[PDB]
Amino acid sequence: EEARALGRAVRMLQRLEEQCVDVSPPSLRDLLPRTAQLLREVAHSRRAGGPGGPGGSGDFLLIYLANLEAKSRQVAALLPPRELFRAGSRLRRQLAKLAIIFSHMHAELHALFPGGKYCGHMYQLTKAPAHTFWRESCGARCVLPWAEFESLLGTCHPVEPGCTALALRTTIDLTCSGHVSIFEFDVFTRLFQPWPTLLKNWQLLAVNHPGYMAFLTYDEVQERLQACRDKPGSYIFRLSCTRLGQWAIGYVSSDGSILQTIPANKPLSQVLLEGQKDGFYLYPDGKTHNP
Amino acid sequence: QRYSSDPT
Ligand SMILES: [Ca+2]
Repeated sequence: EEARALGRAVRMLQRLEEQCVDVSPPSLRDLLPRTAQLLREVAHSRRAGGPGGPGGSGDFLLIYLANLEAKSRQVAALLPPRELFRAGSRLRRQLAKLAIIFSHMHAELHALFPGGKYCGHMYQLTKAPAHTFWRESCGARCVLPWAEFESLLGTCHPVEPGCTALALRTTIDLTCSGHVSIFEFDVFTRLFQPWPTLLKNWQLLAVNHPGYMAFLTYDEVQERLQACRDKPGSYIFRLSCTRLGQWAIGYVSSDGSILQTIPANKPLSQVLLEGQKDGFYLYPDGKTHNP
Repeated sequence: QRYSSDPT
């Protein structure tokens, strides 16, 4: 049932781990066995729950496992039986993007079933109003399909249907599963604080801001900023993979070095203004027009 | 070294 699902997903990540035996986060060779190990722990703890019904622990696992399988098939399809170094290598980018997604699915699973043991009914968000929004709208649930989440979020922060809502969905759905967990919502509301202007912060900082990069790794940021070494004060920003919920700002320093920093942890709008004023964050993605 | 000090 659930146990059969969990056995299948374990063996599937072991296959991928063996197919990856040919580093620096996010690393598939690290994430796959850690995710497998956590799933072994989930399997044993459920053979013993939180409140059942829609969006409880069982629902989360069903959705999570069906997504993990889809993503594992994508990875499997890029790997030979037992070139990454060509410029513009499609294989390198697809693997990098998939490693990002496994990094997020590993973090989400660890947040909600640490040691195998479900805590989605007790989970507390980092920002208080976001916490209160979730629990007053979704109760003890830990996950929602996008459409229901969109509808619920709209009681407070409505998003224009169509292109904008899909852009929002892409930003929030870190695991690319079509569902929003309490964890994902935690991550989003930390990144785009403060709460009273949530979606306007998002519009300004992500949709309309040339410095915003989605689904880039640390090494992809170092590589992109190569183009800007002669432009001190060029910068971009993206979600940290190792510190989920925090921004990683990549910038070109005074000496043409490419540095990356985590500004723990005020609204990004304030970090940006303060860098602008001081002369560190002047040219988003190397371009003239700082928003 | 990976992530460096916030240059504020
Ligand atoms: Ca998701």
